[PDB]
Formats: sequence, C-alpha cells, structure tokens
Amino acid sequence: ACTKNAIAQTGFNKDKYFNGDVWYVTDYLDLEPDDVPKRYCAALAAGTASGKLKEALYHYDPKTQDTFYDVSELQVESLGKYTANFKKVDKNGNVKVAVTAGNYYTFTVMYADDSSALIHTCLHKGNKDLGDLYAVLNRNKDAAAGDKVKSAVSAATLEFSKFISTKENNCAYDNDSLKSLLTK
Repeated sequence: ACTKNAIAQTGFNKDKYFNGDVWYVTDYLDLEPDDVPKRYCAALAAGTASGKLKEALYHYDPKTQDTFYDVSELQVESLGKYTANFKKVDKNGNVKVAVTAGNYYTFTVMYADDSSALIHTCLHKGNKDLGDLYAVLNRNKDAAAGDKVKSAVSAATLEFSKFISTKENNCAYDNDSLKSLLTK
C-alpha cells in the first residue's frame, strides 16, 4: 500500500534532471520494508528523446542476480510529479512485457541539484504495489550523501539514518545501456 503524497521540489529544474545522464541509487527506504530486499542495486537514466520525457530504470538483486530493465514515456501530473507506465525490456530495448494500464510507478522529485536528488516512488504492478519507496540518488556511483540531500530527507520528516545503503552490494551498472534505452 502507498500512503504518501510526496511534495515536489519548488522550482524543480526539469531540464537539469532530465538531461539524459544516469542517476544511481545510493540509499533507499521503503515504508513497507519487506517489499524490497535488504540488499538491492538500482539506477536510472532520465532524459527527453525526440521530445518525449523518458526514464529507463534498472534494478538488480545482487544476491539472486535477477535483472530488470524498465522503460517509460512519462506523463506529467505537475512539475516534478510523474506517472510512468513502463514496459519491461532487455538491455538493448527489446520488449519483453508491453505497456499495460495497471503497470506503472509514480515518480516525485522532492529535492534535486546538479549531483544529487531525493525521490519518492509508488510502484504498481496490477493490484499489487511496492510501498512508498524513497531513494537518495547521485550522479556518482560511489558518493556518500551530502548535506543538501540529507537535509532534504529531514525536511520530508524522514530520518536518513534509517535509509539502507546500496554501497556494499558490489553493484555494477551498464551506463551505456541505460542511456540508449532512453530512445526505446
């Protein structure tokens, strides 16, 4: 179940966020902690491609090796709040599961700057969801969270100390696949 209406950053800069580069999840927190494994890897590319707002999302259980790529044209609810009906694809963009109305996440950017971000998502796969999931992002795979994003976690009335780190999972990312998936 999702329970939060996350507030987007006032003055969110969409061109900077959706610039075609990769964001790495460095830390995450699910309000239903059993919905996501304690050890998990994720990254996303966010861009505009041929005038469509796009995201390509990767996730990987580092212990089971299960690997997933999703691709979505986003639809806009408000500046910094999006609905992403996704298709499951291989790393090359080949469709494995077509878009279908019930398979979507919402995506809210609570804080962003040039190097870091805090997002909330609510995933739906049919009648089931993955809970409220918050993620700290960085442009650099190994970056410890800085004061700006940690303060944004506090501003959301969350405790960064409770976030789970992804840094000890031996995560590796196909950056090239993520970027090229934006076009698919």
